[PDB]
Amino acid sequence: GANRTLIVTTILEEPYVMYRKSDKPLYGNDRFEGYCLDLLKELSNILGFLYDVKLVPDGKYGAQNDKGEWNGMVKELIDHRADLAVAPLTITYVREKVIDFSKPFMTLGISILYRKGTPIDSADDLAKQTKIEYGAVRDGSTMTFFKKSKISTYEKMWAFMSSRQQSALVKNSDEGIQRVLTTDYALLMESTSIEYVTQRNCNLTQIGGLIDSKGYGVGTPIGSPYRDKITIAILQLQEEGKLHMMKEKWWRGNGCP
Ligand SMILES: CN[C@H]1[C@H]2O[C@@](C[C@H](N)C(=O)O)(C(=O)O)C[C@H]2OC[C@H]1O
Ligand SMILES: [Cl-]
Repeated sequence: GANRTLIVTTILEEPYVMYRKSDKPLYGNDRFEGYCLDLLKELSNILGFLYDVKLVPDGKYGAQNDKGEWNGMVKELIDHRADLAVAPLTITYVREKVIDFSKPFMTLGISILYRKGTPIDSADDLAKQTKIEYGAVRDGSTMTFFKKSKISTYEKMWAFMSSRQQSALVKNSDEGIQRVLTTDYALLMESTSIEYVTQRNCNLTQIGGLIDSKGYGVGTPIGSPYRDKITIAILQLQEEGKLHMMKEKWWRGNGCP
């Protein structure tokens, strides 16, 4: 009916969506905390809906496979299994063909996460060598950027990152970050996430600048009436200062000297 609970697809990703720590078992939406849960609470209040947070069944953001089919949160929306995707879901032209997005709630670009104190200063520096491995999270927009790029350097990088003996394309962010911390490996990832990670890991740094410029939006199925309503709500949250409050809350830290 009109007041049905909305199914919200999302994915574990620090600090957007995390398991809340508790001495006792937690259940339902209370299992989760993070920037996206705060955003979802605000949207639910403004737009007057109830919601059920469900982790994406395949643990993927979404890419089109060799059969031409989508996976991840994008597929959950296409197949109407979810009403909304509230996650750091990158707005891209290819995704806009199959799902709708609100206007962006946060901006980002791809860059490089690596350790401090090395001679590696740019993507070019990584691309021209083979000792240091590098890659990206599988089945997301960063992977797709490299896979589809026609820029010489990024074509070379794609060829390398998709052809290592131990796959350099990692399952999720946490796996990639651990690889940067424990082996000679650099992770291509989004600047939002790099800022979070580098503040919590003072031996790590961003290498170079941003190599593209994009936004995150709330995803909906094509034609959903919630898309425009969520755009309006995001504008309200921005004007009120609430997006700034949420960013400060979840990117809080002591800095790195
Ligand atoms: C939310 N940012 C993180 C995550 O973003 C993804 C997913 C992306 N935000 C998407 O919507 O596909 C990326 O491809 O960079 C996967 C994962 O990669 C590490 C880091 O960039
Ligand atoms: Cl971290």
